[PDB]
Amino acid sequence: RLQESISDFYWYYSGKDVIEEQGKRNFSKAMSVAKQVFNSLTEYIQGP
Amino acid sequence: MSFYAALIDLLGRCAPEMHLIQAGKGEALRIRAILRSLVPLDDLVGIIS
Amino acid sequence: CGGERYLDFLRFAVFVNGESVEENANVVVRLLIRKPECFGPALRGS
Amino acid sequence: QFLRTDDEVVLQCSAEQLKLCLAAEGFGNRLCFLEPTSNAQNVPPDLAICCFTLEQSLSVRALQEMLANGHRTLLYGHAILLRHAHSRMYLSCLTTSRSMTDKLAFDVGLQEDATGEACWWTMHPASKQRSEGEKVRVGDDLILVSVSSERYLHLSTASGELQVDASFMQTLWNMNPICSCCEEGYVTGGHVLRLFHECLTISAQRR
Repeated sequence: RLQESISDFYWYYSGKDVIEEQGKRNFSKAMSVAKQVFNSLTEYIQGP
Repeated sequence: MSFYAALIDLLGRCAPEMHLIQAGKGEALRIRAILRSLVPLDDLVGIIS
Repeated sequence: CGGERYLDFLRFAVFVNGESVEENANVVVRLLIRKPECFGPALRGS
Repeated sequence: QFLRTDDEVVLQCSAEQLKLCLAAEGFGNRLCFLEPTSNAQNVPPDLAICCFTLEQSLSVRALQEMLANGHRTLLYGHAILLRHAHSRMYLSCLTTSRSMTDKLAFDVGLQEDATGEACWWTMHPASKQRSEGEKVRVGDDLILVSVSSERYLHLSTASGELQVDASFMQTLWNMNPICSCCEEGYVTGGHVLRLFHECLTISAQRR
């Protein structure tokens, strides 16, 4: 559900050239929670 | 007649504005298709007269 | 008589300061056509 | 067991209960009609004009930057572009109205152009069993909505017999996969073919 939600944010900006200030603050948010969940994923599998 | 006075002027006040029709906003002109599609124009003319 | 006590509300929901909004107008009419009984039945027709 | 791109399907409905496949002629009679298939035992229906390949499938915002501008499986809440496999053109929702009763029910026909205005449809899950993001399984109930008109491809029972139209009534639809990616040098159904050993002709009352 995060994966499509970040991908459709790309398609809105895939036509635009530059990115304004508020566009990045949103996109800074979604990856900061994405790095949290991949790290929380791998601790389910860091042990073999 | 008062109820249909309400169903009409609601959709008039949901009509997309003219400056967005000058641009090619396909979503905004999709709605302007639908409201014009619903109502026949000559029905209004007997009401307006 | 009873149904007219909602449209006078909703005509304040999309029209403000003598201007129409966009984001509410594009979602009231998408939802108003899911239940076509909500229109008056003479045009749902005479 | 799951649907993908570039594999023909056949839209069939259900109405006693009776399964109506959806076909259209093309090259003359650009509109679409229905054809039953529940009585295949006494009369074989015609599947020649019912094949439909899914040659593309995008997300909702994904085609938005196609319009201003190999085998991907597909989900609910995606968009879809059907192709009529015999006539090599695309299904769409048309401008006119074959209802003539102020029903605001649009008529479904075919289109030669590859413009993306009315050629596209979005699917939706029927109940709350599945939802957005899930794959379409084989044999699931679907609701198909226009992109340009935002109406539903539904069967209509009002004007005498049955026909298909785009208006504000939702109708369940089975997608029913008919032919996936076949291997080369082998035969499947729908193959036009010859029978040598010298052909198997008829005469040009020719029986």
